[PDB]
Amino acid sequence: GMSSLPAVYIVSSARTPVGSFLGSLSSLTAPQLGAHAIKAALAKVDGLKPSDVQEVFFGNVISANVGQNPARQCALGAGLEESTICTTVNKVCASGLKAIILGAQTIMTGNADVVVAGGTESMSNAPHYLPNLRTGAKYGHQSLVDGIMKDGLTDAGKQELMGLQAEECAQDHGFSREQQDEYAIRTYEKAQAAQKAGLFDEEIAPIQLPGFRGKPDVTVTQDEEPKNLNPEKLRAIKPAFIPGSGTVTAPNSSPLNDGAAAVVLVSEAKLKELNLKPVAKILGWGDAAQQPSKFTTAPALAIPKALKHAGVGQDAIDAFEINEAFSVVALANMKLLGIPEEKVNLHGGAVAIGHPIGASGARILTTLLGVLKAKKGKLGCAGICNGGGGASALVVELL
Amino acid sequence: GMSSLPAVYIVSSARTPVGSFLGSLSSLTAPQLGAHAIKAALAKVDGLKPSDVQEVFFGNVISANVGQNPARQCALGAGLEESTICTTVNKVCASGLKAIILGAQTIMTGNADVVVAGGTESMSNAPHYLPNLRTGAKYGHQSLVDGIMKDGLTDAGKQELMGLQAEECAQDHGFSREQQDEYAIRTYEKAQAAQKAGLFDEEIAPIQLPGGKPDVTVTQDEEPKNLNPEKLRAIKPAFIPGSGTVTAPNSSPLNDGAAAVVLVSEAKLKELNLKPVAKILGWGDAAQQPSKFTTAPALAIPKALKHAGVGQDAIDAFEINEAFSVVALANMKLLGIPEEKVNLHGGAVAIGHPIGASGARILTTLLGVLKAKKGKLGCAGICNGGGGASALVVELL
Amino acid sequence: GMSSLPAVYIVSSARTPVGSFLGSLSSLTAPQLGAHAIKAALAKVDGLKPSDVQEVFFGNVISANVGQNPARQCALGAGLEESTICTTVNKVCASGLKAIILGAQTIMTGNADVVVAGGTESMSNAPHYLPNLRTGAKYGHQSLVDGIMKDGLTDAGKQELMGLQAEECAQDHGFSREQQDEYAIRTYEKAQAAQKAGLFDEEIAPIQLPGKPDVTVTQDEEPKNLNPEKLRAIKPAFIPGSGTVTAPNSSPLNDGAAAVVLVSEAKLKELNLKPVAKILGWGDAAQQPSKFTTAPALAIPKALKHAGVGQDAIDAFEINEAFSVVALANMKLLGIPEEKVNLHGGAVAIGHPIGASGARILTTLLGVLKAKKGKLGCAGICNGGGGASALVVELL
Amino acid sequence: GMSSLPAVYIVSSARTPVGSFLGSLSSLTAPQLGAHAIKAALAKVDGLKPSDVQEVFFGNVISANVGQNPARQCALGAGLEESTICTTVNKVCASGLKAIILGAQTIMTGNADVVVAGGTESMSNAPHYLPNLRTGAKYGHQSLVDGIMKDGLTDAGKQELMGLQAEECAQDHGFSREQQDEYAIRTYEKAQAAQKAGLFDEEIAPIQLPGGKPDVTVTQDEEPKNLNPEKLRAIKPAFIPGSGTVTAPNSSPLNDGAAAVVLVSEAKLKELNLKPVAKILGWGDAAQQPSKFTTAPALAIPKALKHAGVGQDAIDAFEINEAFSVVALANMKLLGIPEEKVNLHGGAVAIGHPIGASGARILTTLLGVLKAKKGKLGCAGICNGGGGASALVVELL
Ligand SMILES: CC(=O)SCCNC(=O)CCNC(=O)[C@H](O)C(C)(C)COP(=O)(O)OP(=O)(O)OC[C@H]1O[C@@H](n2cnc3c(N)ncnc32)[C@H](O)[C@@H]1OP(=O)(O)O
Ligand SMILES: CC(C)(COP(=O)(O)OP(=O)(O)OC[C@H]1O[C@@H](n2cnc3c(N)ncnc32)[C@H](O)[C@@H]1OP(=O)(O)O)[C@@H](O)C(=O)NCCC(=O)NCCS
Ligand SMILES: CC(C)(COP(=O)(O)OP(=O)(O)OC[C@H]1O[C@@H](n2cnc3c(N)ncnc32)[C@H](O)[C@@H]1OP(=O)(O)O)[C@@H](O)C(=O)NCCC(=O)NCCS
Ligand SMILES: CC(C)(COP(=O)(O)OP(=O)(O)OC[C@H]1O[C@@H](n2cnc3c(N)ncnc32)[C@H](O)[C@@H]1OP(=O)(O)O)[C@@H](O)C(=O)NCCC(=O)NCCS
Ligand SMILES: [Cl-]
Ligand SMILES: [Cl-]
Ligand SMILES: [Cl-]
Ligand SMILES: [Cl-]
Ligand SMILES: [K+]
Ligand SMILES: [K+]
Ligand SMILES: [K+]
Ligand SMILES: [K+]
Ligand SMILES: [K+]
Ligand SMILES: [K+]
Ligand SMILES: [K+]
Ligand SMILES: [K+]
Ligand SMILES: [K+]
Ligand SMILES: [K+]
Ligand SMILES: [K+]
Ligand SMILES: [K+]
Repeated sequence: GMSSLPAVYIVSSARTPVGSFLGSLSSLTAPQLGAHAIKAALAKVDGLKPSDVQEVFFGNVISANVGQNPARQCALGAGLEESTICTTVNKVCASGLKAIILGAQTIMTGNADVVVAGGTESMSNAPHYLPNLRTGAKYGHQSLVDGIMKDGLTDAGKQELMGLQAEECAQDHGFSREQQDEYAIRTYEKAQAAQKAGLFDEEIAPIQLPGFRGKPDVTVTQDEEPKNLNPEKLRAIKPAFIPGSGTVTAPNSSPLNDGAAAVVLVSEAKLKELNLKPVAKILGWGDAAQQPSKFTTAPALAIPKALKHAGVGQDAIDAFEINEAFSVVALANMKLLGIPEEKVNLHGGAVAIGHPIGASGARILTTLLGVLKAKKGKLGCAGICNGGGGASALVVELL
Repeated sequence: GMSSLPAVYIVSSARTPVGSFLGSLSSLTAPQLGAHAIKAALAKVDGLKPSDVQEVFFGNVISANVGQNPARQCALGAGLEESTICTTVNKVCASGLKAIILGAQTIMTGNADVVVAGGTESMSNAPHYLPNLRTGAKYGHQSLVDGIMKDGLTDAGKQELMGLQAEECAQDHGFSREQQDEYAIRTYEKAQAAQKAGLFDEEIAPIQLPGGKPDVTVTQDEEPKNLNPEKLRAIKPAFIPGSGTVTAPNSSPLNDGAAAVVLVSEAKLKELNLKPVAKILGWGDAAQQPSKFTTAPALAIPKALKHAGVGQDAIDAFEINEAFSVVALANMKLLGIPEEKVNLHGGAVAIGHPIGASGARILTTLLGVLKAKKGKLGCAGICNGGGGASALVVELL
Repeated sequence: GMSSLPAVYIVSSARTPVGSFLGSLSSLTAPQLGAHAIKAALAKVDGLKPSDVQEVFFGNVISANVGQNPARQCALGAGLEESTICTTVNKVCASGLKAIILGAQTIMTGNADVVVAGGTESMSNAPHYLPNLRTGAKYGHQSLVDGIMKDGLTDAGKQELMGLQAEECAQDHGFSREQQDEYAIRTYEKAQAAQKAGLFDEEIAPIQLPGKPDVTVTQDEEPKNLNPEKLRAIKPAFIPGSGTVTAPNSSPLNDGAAAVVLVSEAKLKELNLKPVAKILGWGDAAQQPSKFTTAPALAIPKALKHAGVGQDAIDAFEINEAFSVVALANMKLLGIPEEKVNLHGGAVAIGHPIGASGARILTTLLGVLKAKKGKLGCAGICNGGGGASALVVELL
Repeated sequence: GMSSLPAVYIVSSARTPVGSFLGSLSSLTAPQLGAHAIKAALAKVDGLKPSDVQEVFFGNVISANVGQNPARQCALGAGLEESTICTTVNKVCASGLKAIILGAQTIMTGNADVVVAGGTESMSNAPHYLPNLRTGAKYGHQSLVDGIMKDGLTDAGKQELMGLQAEECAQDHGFSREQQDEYAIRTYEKAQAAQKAGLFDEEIAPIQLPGGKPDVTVTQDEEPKNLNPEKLRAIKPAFIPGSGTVTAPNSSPLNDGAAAVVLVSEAKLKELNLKPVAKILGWGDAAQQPSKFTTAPALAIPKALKHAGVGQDAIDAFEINEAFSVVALANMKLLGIPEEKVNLHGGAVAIGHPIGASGARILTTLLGVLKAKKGKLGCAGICNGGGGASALVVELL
């Protein structure tokens, strides 16, 4: 259903390394990470200046203490002009991909010719909340609310952590502790393999952290999590969400993480005016939702909807990015859609790379473009579930 | 601009009363206020069921402790289906209007036929933050950050409150304390006049609060009755001691509230034979230096008029959001818009400013002004911290 | 065995009004209340200058955010000389009486001739704690600890509120909810009758809160709250459904301070002071922590034996009412008839500023002795953790 | 003097290692440290059982979050009977010594024959405070108060940290940065020499910390090893930038630790045929202007000596607590006490200053100094914030 509308081209993309929780990038705020990703993306487009960017959509979930309009801070921090229109987007884990859809639509309705879209998250710098200080609590202990748990990882209706709802997925779709563990080992191995072959080198923009008080500078170059794989330890670890007989574990779940990613989108007209070389074309997209506790399999709706919107058959896709909120999320959506694992997350997924929730929808699209390049594919599809019951998906053609 | 693209119709709108800070609505969360507006807006459309809504865009600025995806909680709380696509939008004070823009665009690209959009804010329930508990602070007094100040009212680059940058507006454009106060008095008078004549009755959906106390219905905006002109002219300034021109009476307050609009495509309007209230003619976002956000509407409003193919003179009524009295004064001066065409039922200085909601709140009020004043063409413009503004042009049908 | 040691004389006493939680006195800090009672107590001794006070012992339980040495701030706030030796004492609810014992001992060992002792508590201004901020806590909800609950009202071992162990007392010694309610009503009425008769007027030093208009606080805030039928119908407070302990038949949370002025035999003679009373003896005792409620049944006999005074020769007792059941159980255990217990009401009706109550009941006891024309009094007060303190006095 | 009061004997003492701030003992609470010291001190008395202890006085300054009656928790944690009378004492840094004085007095008035006294502090586990949650604060950032700073280290009248009032001491009595620095190096050298010679082995009760982690034993004080004379003389001042003379290396640190003594009457000493370690000869408290607390020992020490019937020249060893290097220098100047008789095994600048315990810690160390150096008469003095000091004189038997 998109072919009757103006075309939207990706002319570049970039991402930070993904840092572990309280880890390599924990000194940087979410706008600093997003600015880094936006600046790096634009630096790759010869013939396009940062001052050409008219509008920004940037995902961010746990915005507490980030300050006014995280997307605007990202844009100005990146060196974009003060004239740039900036909107922050929250569709929990789908934020980064919905931001890109919104950027594409803004080109399609004629209101921009150059848009930067993506997402950022600093889970390390998510604060705690004191909820009752204005009116007071006269007597009794109080709770300091962990903002990650409250605004990122707990389903609002059932007050269940995403991890507990992944257990519901395992039960609904018949995936044992062992199948999830072997999936996680495989995705770590793919991430380590791509890392070692240099296959993330182009998409990653290393971060230089200036030393303080004479201390040496630090360059963060690679994702922090992939090296953590220890197969023997992973198979023996205790469950994370259901004691004893739980199947979901910290090793086979996505971690908490810091990172950002950005894509640069241009209209057909701007591509011709500036004689730009496009990397990919956006073919279509789809959002879908169902029962909140079944958010884990919402991609099974979004992906067919995105393929239909793009006019592409599922069998024509050369590579899928199915975001690994949990290992069981990938396994269940592959099962429901009949997609073989050999076509899914070819450079590993968020279980091994990390899951900065506001950035991951854009992070996986950046990685998808690198997969299509390295594996000489043409058609890709990215899908990512989000807490609350939804998912977003997008189809790209590598040019 | 927009005339080459599919039409988008507003088939209804609704808003909560605007409650004062820690006031009439402080017991309700932002999604409870949002659900209330959404539900009330859909109840007005004869022939459209809540299950027909496909997608929601809802503004919300200070989202700390609201929980996962405020917009999704608004939608589910309103009785929408679990299949509904929900996104929360933050463009600070322009959030509720940008949400409506994104909703219109989603109809225009063919991805939805029925969209609900608007915004909500519970400033009363914004928490305080403890920023460094994960890594620890070994020794020394720490600080608890007020979420309203940090994420709502402080410009990130300068670390200045909006009211301090409103003083910049008064100096840049030469508006005295007296000019700002008399503006504020006039907009309170217009709000009180509209209240007494029942002109907000249609747009407001009253809220029923279960009582240890009797049961309370909140039917009115809480702020308009506070006008005391003698006290207003005598009060000390709020942001610069001694020489300041900006005061709490001539500034917008902190407030709680939500507002929603229902958007449909041309095909859906015809399939269901729905009666549209208005048509969206065009919109425009603009931005400039962050500390000059006060006059970004002087950019966004011409841009939206150009997108709509409408001349500024053909507009029958404007809503220029009153972040501060000086904001309305400065944009009227720069654009050459007479005050006789501006905020005809009062603005946010008198009505309240729940920041994530106000962009949609002013559009709901504009539709009422157009009907009451027998206007056809309306334009709403709202500035936002960080240097931005958003504006929207509508035609009353 | 005090008859062979130096005699200790009470030449005066004074207390603040006792304010309700977050109530009449909640704008004052604990040292501000303490300073008020100290200065007022000294104002009644003609011929004793505040600069004559050599040493201070002052009780205080929830000292968090009060600042360095609450007792020293009380002394300096009251106008005492910077040469004054100042120690803060925490024996939970017994702090104000143990402080008086320690002051009397410092007279007896010859290290001072003029001592001020007593207690203060501002439960209103007790803070909340954030315990793991130094090392940090990486992921998960944390707790803000109510300092009243943590440092004042919870037994350290069993980790249970005092009210829950008051339920133990009701069970162990067999006192129904009805009996506890009937005792609460009797002590409220006595407090109201002493109040209406002006019998608290001399011991209370009214507090002036400057504004816009000034506010004078003259009376205890709690006694008036009595509502017999509402009291008899309220749900329990520590065990839902079957509980016998309620907020109306328990002590409240309160703010207040109290002070007494002690001198030696020699100083009394030197400046020709008129003593109000003489300390005859004291006793501290302790037993099982959850049984703290009947620890005064050990400390009251110990104090009487130390004073060389029989239990039946006592004209009035102050048995502190941590809960109504505490007074009933100690009356039952010691064979004390209620007719000579808390004749102007007790903490259930007057309030329980925990660091001050040990001195508050002694000041009230001295007033009961004058009004009822008695000579011998004994004050006993239990404290969380399992202990109790008691003191025997003779009205001169 | 105390010649007219009954005799009070010390039959044993013991202390924990002194751990650094957030250091080797940071996992232990104040009552766990106190109970450890009490239990070890009683273990040294052959013929006295723990069930024989009748009353405890225990110092503790920053008692926030420690729970009801820290002294009672120390006593029960040590295995004392539930019949033990327990009182917690706060005279700031003098707490541990005022506690011993009160325990002696309770023996002297006949109310006990066996008393345990001392003090404890876990500065590592002092919390932060939220001061106005009960009443609320409607709008604006709030402050968390560090309990160490508020309840341990700030003069209440002037709101000055102790280290700032230490500079006053340096200016009042004319001690330069260099003199304070050379003093600190000397006391670190003395602490290290005592350590290596095992002179602390008797007084210290090592602490066993369980780990599937391997178990760790803390046997030494953590601070003495930190001496770096080069860094010390070049470090920047800690309380007055630029011109200041007081530094972190020449000040006492923040620390954890506890210490205890066991006291008996003459009758109980005879009944049980106990060999006493020492006899308490006298004591004295004194106080002056709060900001001049650094020199309050110069009143308390002569007062204690007069109470004990001992001339100053008769004393074989003094413990003058090193709240700061300048504090020991000033008191040696005022009293004419040569340094050759002061803190012979080092002081709190090198050993640590767990403030609620230091008053008892220096008496434990003093008894070791008297034995090691063939002395008979010793005097400990310790100042406290607020203007006070406490001092006590003992005879080694
Ligand atoms: C909206 C959406 O997208 S839905 C999903 C959104 N995101 C989420 O829900 C986040 C899910 N993940 C989480 O909540 C957190 O990462 C948690 C709770 C699972 C982590 O729990 P933790 O116990 O703190 O994880 P942790 O990193 O400490 O690992 C625990 C153990 O597993 C070990 N381990 C971790 N990863 C591996 C690995 N690949 N291989 C072997 N061992 C591993 C660790 O070494 C550790 O062992 P140890 O502590 O005994 O030394
Ligand atoms: C301005 C602000 C700080 C209010 O501060 P405040 O001191 O708490 O304001 P108050 O409501 O207490 O009003 C103060 C006084 O003015 C009086 N007052 C308020 N409105 C009045 C009116 N219309 N007429 C006469 N008097 C009025 C009040 O009665 C009060 O009197 P008092 O001192 O005797 O109590 C706060 O509302 C604010 O920050 N507004 C800006 C919000 C914002 O920036 N939004 C984003 C914009 S881009
Ligand atoms: C027991 C305790 C938790 C009370 O909690 P609380 O319910 O908040 O106390 P309140 O004053 O609010 O009482 C609540 C109700 O009781 C009523 N009430 C209280 N005292 C009353 C009285 N004398 N007569 C009639 N009604 C009374 C109140 O009117 C109120 O009614 P409401 O439900 O309409 O509000 C608290 O006061 C406490 O812990 N006291 C013990 C203190 C202590 O342990 N000290 C140390 C002992 S060792
Ligand atoms: C003085 C005080 C503020 C310490 O400040 P601090 O800077 O946080 O402590 P530090 O350990 O970091 O010391 C600062 C520097 O001096 C170094 N240092 C400490 N002891 C040293 C020593 N003996 N030799 C050489 N260097 C030393 C430290 O290694 C550190 O060096 P760095 O800058 O390279 O890290 C704190 O300990 C204090 O307030 N003490 C007074 C306690 C008190 O008042 N008690 C009551 C008295 S009445
Ligand atoms: Cl959703
Ligand atoms: Cl902006
Ligand atoms: Cl006890
Ligand atoms: Cl003092
Ligand atoms: K470029
Ligand atoms: K690169
Ligand atoms: K993992
Ligand atoms: K309807
Ligand atoms: K209506
Ligand atoms: K106003
Ligand atoms: K007098
Ligand atoms: K009086
Ligand atoms: K009561
Ligand atoms: K023994
Ligand atoms: K030893
Ligand atoms: K030091």
